[PDB]
Amino acid sequence: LPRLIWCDGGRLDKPGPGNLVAGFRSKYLNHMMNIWTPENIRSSLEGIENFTWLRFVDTSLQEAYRASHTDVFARAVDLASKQNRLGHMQIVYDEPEDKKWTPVHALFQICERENPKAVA
Amino acid sequence: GLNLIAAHSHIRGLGVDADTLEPRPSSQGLVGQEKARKAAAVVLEMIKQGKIAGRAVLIAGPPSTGKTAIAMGMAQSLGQDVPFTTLAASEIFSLEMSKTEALTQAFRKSIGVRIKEESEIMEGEVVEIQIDRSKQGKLTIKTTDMEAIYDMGSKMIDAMTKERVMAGDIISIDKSSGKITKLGRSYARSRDYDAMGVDTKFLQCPEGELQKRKEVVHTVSLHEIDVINSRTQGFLALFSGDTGEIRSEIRDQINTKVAEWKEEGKAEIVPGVLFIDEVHMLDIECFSYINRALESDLAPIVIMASNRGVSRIRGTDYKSPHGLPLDFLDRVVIINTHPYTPDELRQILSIRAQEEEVDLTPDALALLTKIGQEAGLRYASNLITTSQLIAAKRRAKQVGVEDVQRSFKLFYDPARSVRFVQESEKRLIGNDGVVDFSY
Amino acid sequence: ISEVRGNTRDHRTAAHTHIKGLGLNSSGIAEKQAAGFVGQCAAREACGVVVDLIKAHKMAGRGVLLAGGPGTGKTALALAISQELGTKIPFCPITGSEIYSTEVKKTEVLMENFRRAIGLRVRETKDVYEGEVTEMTPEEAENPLGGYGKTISTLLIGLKSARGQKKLRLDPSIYEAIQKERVQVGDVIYIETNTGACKRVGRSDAYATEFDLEAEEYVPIPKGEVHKKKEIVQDVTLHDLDVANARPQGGQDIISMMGQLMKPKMTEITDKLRMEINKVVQKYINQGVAELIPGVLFIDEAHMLDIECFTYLNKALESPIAPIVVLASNRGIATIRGADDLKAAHGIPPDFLQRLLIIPTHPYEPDEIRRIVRIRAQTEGVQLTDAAVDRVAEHGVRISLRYCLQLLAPASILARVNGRTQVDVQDIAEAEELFLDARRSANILTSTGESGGLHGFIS
Amino acid sequence: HRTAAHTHIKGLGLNSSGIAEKQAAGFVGQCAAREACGVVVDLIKAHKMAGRGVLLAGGPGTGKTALALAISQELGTKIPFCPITGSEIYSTEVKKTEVLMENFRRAIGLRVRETKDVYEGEVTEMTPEEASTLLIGLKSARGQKKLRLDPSIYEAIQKERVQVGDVIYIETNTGACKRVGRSDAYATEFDLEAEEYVPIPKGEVHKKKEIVQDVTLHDLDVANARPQGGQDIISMMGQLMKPKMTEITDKLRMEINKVVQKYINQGVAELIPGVLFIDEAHMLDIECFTYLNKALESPIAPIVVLASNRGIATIRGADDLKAAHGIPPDFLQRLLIIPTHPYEPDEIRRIVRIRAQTEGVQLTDAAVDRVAEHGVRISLRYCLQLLAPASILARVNGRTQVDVQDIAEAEELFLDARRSANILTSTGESGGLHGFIS
Amino acid sequence: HRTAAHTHIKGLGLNSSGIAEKQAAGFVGQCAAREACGVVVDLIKAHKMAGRGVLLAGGPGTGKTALALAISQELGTKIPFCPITGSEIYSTEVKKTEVLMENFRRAIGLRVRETKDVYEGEVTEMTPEEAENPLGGYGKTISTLLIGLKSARGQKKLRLDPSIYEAIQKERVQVGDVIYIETNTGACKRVGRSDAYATEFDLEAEEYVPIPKGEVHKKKEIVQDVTLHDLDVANARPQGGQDIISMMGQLMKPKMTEITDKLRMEINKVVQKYINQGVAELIPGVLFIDEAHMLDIECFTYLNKALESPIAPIVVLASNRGIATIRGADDLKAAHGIPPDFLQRLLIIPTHPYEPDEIRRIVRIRAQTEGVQLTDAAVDRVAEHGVRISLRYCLQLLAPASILARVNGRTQVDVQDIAEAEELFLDARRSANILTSTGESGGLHGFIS
Ligand SMILES: Nc1ncnc2c1ncn2[C@@H]1O[C@H](COP(=O)(O)OP(=O)(O)O)[C@@H](O)[C@H]1O
Ligand SMILES: Nc1ncnc2c1ncn2[C@@H]1O[C@H](COP(=O)(O)OP(=O)(O)O)[C@@H](O)[C@H]1O
Ligand SMILES: Nc1ncnc2c1ncn2[C@@H]1O[C@H](COP(=O)(O)OP(=O)(O)O)[C@@H](O)[C@H]1O
Ligand SMILES: Nc1ncnc2c1ncn2[C@@H]1O[C@H](COP(=O)(O)OP(=O)(O)O)[C@@H](O)[C@H]1O
Repeated sequence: LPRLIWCDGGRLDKPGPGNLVAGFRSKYLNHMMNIWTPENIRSSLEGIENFTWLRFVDTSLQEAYRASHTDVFARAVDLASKQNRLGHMQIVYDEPEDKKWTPVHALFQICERENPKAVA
Repeated sequence: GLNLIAAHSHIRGLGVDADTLEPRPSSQGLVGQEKARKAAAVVLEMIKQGKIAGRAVLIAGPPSTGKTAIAMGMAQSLGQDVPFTTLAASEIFSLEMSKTEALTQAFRKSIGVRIKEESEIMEGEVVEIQIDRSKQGKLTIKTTDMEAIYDMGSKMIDAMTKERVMAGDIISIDKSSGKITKLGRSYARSRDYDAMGVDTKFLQCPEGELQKRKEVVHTVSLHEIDVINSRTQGFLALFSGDTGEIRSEIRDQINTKVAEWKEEGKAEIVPGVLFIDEVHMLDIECFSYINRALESDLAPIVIMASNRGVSRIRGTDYKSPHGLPLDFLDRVVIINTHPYTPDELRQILSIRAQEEEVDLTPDALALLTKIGQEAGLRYASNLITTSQLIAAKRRAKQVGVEDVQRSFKLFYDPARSVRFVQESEKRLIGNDGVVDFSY
Repeated sequence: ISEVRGNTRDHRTAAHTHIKGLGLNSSGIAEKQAAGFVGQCAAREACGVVVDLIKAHKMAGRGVLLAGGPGTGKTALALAISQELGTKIPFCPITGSEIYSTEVKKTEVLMENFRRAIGLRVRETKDVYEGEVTEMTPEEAENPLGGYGKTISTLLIGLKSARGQKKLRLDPSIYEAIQKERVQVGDVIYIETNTGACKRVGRSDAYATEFDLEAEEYVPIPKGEVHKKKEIVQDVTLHDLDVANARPQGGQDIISMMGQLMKPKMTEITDKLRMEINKVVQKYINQGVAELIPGVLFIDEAHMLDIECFTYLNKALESPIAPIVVLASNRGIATIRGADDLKAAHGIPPDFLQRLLIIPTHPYEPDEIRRIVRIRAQTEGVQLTDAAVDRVAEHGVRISLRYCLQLLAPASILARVNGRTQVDVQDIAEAEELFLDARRSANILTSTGESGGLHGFIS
Repeated sequence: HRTAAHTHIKGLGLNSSGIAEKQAAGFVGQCAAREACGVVVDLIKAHKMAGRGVLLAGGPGTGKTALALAISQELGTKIPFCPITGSEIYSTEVKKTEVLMENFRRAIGLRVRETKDVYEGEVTEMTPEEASTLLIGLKSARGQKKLRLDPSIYEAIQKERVQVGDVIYIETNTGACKRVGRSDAYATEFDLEAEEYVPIPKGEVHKKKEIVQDVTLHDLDVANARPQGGQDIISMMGQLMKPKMTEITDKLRMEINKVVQKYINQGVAELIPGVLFIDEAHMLDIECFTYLNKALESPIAPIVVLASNRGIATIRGADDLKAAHGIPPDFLQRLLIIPTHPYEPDEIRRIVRIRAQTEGVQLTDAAVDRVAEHGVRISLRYCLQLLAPASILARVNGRTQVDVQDIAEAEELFLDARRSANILTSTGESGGLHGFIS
Repeated sequence: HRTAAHTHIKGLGLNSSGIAEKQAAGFVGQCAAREACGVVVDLIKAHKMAGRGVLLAGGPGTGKTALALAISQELGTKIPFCPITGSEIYSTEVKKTEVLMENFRRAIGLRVRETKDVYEGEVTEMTPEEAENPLGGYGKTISTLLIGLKSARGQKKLRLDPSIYEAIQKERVQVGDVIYIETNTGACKRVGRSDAYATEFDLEAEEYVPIPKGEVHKKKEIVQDVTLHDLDVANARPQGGQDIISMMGQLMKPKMTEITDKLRMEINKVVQKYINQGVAELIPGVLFIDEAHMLDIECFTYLNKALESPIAPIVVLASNRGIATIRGADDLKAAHGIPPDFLQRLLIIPTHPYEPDEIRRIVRIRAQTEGVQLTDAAVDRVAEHGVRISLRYCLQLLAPASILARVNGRTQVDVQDIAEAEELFLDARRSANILTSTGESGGLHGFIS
């Protein structure tokens, strides 16, 4: 391939001289006008707004943002660090007194909090 | 703004007396259709009271008889407080999932779970991070109105390191989860550097108290809880689609837990509406599923619209009224919308001209009403915009009859077009492909 | 955190909420009206034997057909069967339409639901120690190993629960779990005795005030005993064993973890896997450590199944482990969905129909319709004058049972809107005029769509 | 430049009053249809109205696509014009109603006026300021400059393998940066190295230029639906990992509309609704028109222009229903319909002369006559296709211009479908050894 | 060893002059067709021709497939014989014309000399060396490995590229192992432990192997047989590198892909280099498309272009059908079920029914092939079928009759054991009579229509 294609702006995503679009488009489509950036999410976090559920999914605005920008491999590496703490709660918060307790910010992770795999 | 003027922008509610449910001859943009509006208001009452699960209502009538307009008015009058899933039947023919799953999802979308929550969020501009090792540290945050120093635990200093928090950054800490998020940097630091990275954005400093305990109401679809439980980060599928034929045993768990939340009073179940437009584009396999779908306690009220006469059901070769199975129609009550009188057309065309900010002369509105009688509501409506633009081309103050006449000359109605198609049949590609291109 | 709502726990009413059972004597004879049913005494008695067939663990792979016109209570009877069995026995309802997945062959979708209808009940003992860590403390060994200088013979841990605390002496190998898990004093942990390892739930919320900021949520002290030894009974279906074997969930490698980040696409589970699952299940049944609890696969609108589904069901029903199948159909004599040259009764192939116990459901007399109107009204909470009852029941004779039941709520709205705490003829006469039946609407169509036209219906 | 089928069409050729000139902008005739298209142009440029439908209806070869490309040029490059055929929507990736949604949002533009501060120079210094901040020195032939770099743009500079003596390109505010090469002042640092040596930049080290950036609402969908470009490297695996289309939720597109309106209120972005043009609308099926019927009611939808050449024909996906244009009568009520008509012989003469001089061909008068005769008796599209072959034939006879000889040769080398059908009828009379296959 | 429909066929049974011996190599008759198949074998063995088409035409049971399998034996093992049915062409993964191209290139073989350039030894040292990267976030990276390899002829120390250390690491190599390193691919194999310190008391179930004899660096040469399709698949799904794409490409599920013409064309350039380098022999073979009437008009129209390729195998079609509707083209009927366009391209070898004495001969060849020792009256009985019934029904009776005879204690099959076989095991026609007579009316005991 000629460098005119492979290096000097025939790759639309690669910013530089000639490819004047890619530098603007990367900032605005991935950050400024990107719904997953924390400032945009924070404006949509109540009532009927499209991120209302994010209080009860266990992710923060930072983790949601990360998970929307990193690829499946990078996200899977991040999963390797985490502890399945909702599965341990299933062993401990058993009884009627425990009310099957769950942290309210993890309320919607029903199938993680109730799963035979942990008990078995 | 970004909302342009649409066909139903003038529809602002259902236009009934909230006491008697009696419609009035026009209000909230609607005109006529009184019995249909009264019936829609009776349905809207049992939507809002919410106890009656899984009723099905068909709005039946000719084209341009307010079936969609009444569905819009019902959604406006229902407000934002209740879910209103609006589904074209064409949307169910998904390639990524089966039609029954696509119906199940639309059903699940229409039941809200409502939760009210108070949580401590600390938000402010970072002034300094101080750290000691011998692990402990201290954090200074300001608003426009406060500054304070907070002791940070070891895990909190690690989180600060992982997030690369500097001074001049805006951070939020949800004290309930403990996780930091970085919102950006304070715009005061706009001069701090000459060049900035792609992922950096400036903000106004947070205002008021550093840590706030706002009370917030949350309403989420049952469909959202499903997709969130579909996979480890299923919430991303709420936006890309990108979801399977979700396992029924997941929904079984979710329904059981949402019942616990209602028993414990953690949540209020808010049953809403599914409106299936052009429901005659579904097929025999959809309809037979919908029969069982309406059996559930968690079934919304389903509204649907059809303009079909006696017509063949899809996925079969026999005909039936509305294009729907009689086995299905047995479970339905039907609302019928009628044609409009010239006086009701005259009103609707005035409402459209107001919404489009077009100043019709009285003669133009009269002529435009004749066209509405002779050529249909939608065509006369579409002449309003055309005559405004043509009037502007002559710099006219008001739309005169000559601007409607030229609009009528330039753009054919459906009947005049069908006449043109019949008159030129040999110059047009026939149903057997024959054409003659010559003069 | 969440602001609990104090309001009354009422319930929504659906088309079957009035049905509570089959309404049978201990002799199995149907009571003329009971448990929400009116009539169908034959079909209720037949379903009562089917109920006793299911509760007796001799049954495998029997078939039932509920046969009768629309509106004749076949779905009501299936739900009543389900209620007679209760929650401890699986009832798995589907339509024939749900079998046309895009994501696996439809014989897989049917075999999944076939195995969903088969339950397994496993009893095991959970045996743990749990608490907030009150202490960790090494016991120095009597005989230290040369060259190490440190040698611990025991690690002691204090665990407190809400109900007490215990001094716990643990094999020092737990150091590996504690150091990896980063257990600290004031953390909530459990010790499981089948490994001797430990897992950390979180920090005890007694310490939630240790700092102005710390980056973890706290968890309550365990409200049970410090030591749990409990039998635990696990509800399992055989379909759960299919999926748990065919897509393991906990795998810590990149391909597993990338897998669990992407949609959990169904797969055409092999018969080799299912047949080995059965063999290990039958082993544990013979050990007596598990009960098999076969339940009901109910397929409504079973005439939506095609001849490929029916021919697979032949093989499926012959399995030595299988639910009962209950079919419902209303399709007369009709063309088989996948065999356009073949017509048969119920839309069921004659090959397959010979396997089923057919139960017919008949129409309703005018007096039964009236009794159903009475049962439905009190279930919706509507209350009617007797002349309103008779007017609703008359539409039930002339039009349809379902239509009359659907008039109750609209008329109740109009009554209270008119200030009346009970519905009367004046409201029924108005509900019936806002909300047409299919026939009166079909007449409007037949008159208006006689041709093309500007205001015509589209044919 | 190349000459395609429509390159003679420069615009609608309307008077100041909006009346069509009988021959202007490379049109001849269709005056009533050009005037009607003029009002559609005004409708679009007013940007007041969502989702109005237009239909172009008339025989094949009557200029329905000239008119659609004339609109596209009356709107100019600013306003998005998105052309498709009705056959394009049968994607195998996603349901055809999703494909229609994506095409509606390609027809709505968003304009950002962006200032680019570019620093391009030889890296004279790289001084890490903290232990986060970098200071970088850059030099051109015309001076040197220092910049304070945020740790983010620093690590971008550091993820690229920039070193002192390298030549780099930086965009100050986008945070984009590129290593242009190694400065050739170091070209003799070794006698061979695997390195690319470039001259020092010879203009200003700093440039400021203003670029009016255009995106579309679909671009915002795609960027927000999934990680794009260098965010997703594992896409290199293909199969499951490649960037498949997915059936975007209206939750996403509604939440995108919220964010986009925010930047309109800040005055950063200008919204520009445009046009979705669907040619061969008769290739749409009953389920597509059923979707279009709803989608045209959304507050954002572009103006939709449709073309059809069908008479009364069955609609696709419902052979039981025959309708004019092949358009369901349900949906036809929603459309402003513009008829197009056949051309007079004298109009064919004028179109032949217009396109000849656009292909650069030049004709005798008798050569115009004979070509125009084929236009009347056979087809306008046939007679125009004669022009290029006849020019080649004249050229190889050494002639400067096409004459009757060169057309009478072209018309015998290159038959129309009509005479070709006559050959098929005479020769495919039987399935013999030299017969056409029936 | 197991006996199947064609185990008696050994070849075409031709003379050196190319005339057919009337009974040879397992055949009886078809002599003109066996002679035509001989000239096709000559067309294949003479490499010069590409993309010639042959059609074996003839009714079912006339030995068309026996002829094709006989060709496969006259060509021998060296030449690629690639058999498919027309029903194998409808893949769910890739378009059916992809499967045709894969089979066209599977029918062209290549024998190629390959030099493998390798290191072999006991690992005696292994010492990684690493760099502290700038803050990319993934931390430190191994910059190189130093590894010591010991063979019988002394030892060598290797400073490995870290890409090769990843092979060493994923191979779980340790000090004291014996390893093979292949410098062609950077790939690694742990051969075993040394036979040094080969004490018994490992739970690890190690294979201790002797120290490699010879020099620690070796350059062995081997001859590889591959098809063109093997190269296509290797280059479309790369897996021989140590790069991340090759690595992950071994973890992903294998799937077929619509390999482009662009790739196939550029592999022609690569293989022609091997020819010009003298390291490869091109050996074009034959594609047998059995049941070719199960192809469709898109398959046949693709085969036009595919056969015009400047390299293509010989294609042998077989069809058993008269004037029949072309599949995917219900408007078009033609002989053999082959489009009239495509039939013009082929040389048709028509194939004929057998005479009664040929059936007798085939029955005796088939009987002794199965080891069924069979009396002459029993032969005559079986050969009354094949005349009155299909030939296949004769051959299928031989095994039941053998079982019944041996159950009756006989050493050999009498007429009685066939007459019992005839009764237990019906032909299609007698069963078709049972249907029409029992299903003469519907009922509980009727056959289902
Ligand atoms: N009663 C009414 N009052 C006001 N506007 C109406 C009324 N009926 C119809 N319209 C308007 O006329 C147009 C066509 O009616 P609509 O209900 O959309 O068609 P359909 O009956 O086919 O659904 C829309 O712009 C709609 O808002
Ligand atoms: N015998 C009965 N007693 C009480 N309610 C009945 C009876 N039969 C039917 N119903 C009710 O009337 C309606 C019609 O019965 P359903 O089972 O839906 O008919 P189908 O089996 O044809 O679908 C349902 O609301 C059902 O609950
Ligand atoms: N009004 C016109 N004036 C000049 N040339 C025209 C006109 N209409 C069509 N043409 C020419 O004839 C060709 C055919 O017109 P086209 O729009 O493609 O017909 P349709 O799309 O209706 O089949 C075009 O490529 C163009 O070059
Ligand atoms: N000429 C022959 N000599 C010996 N055996 C034959 C001959 N022709 C056919 N057969 C055998 O008869 C059986 C049927 O022949 P087959 O090749 O299957 O016919 P077709 O393929 O045309 O249906 C096979 O066992 C085959 O080996």
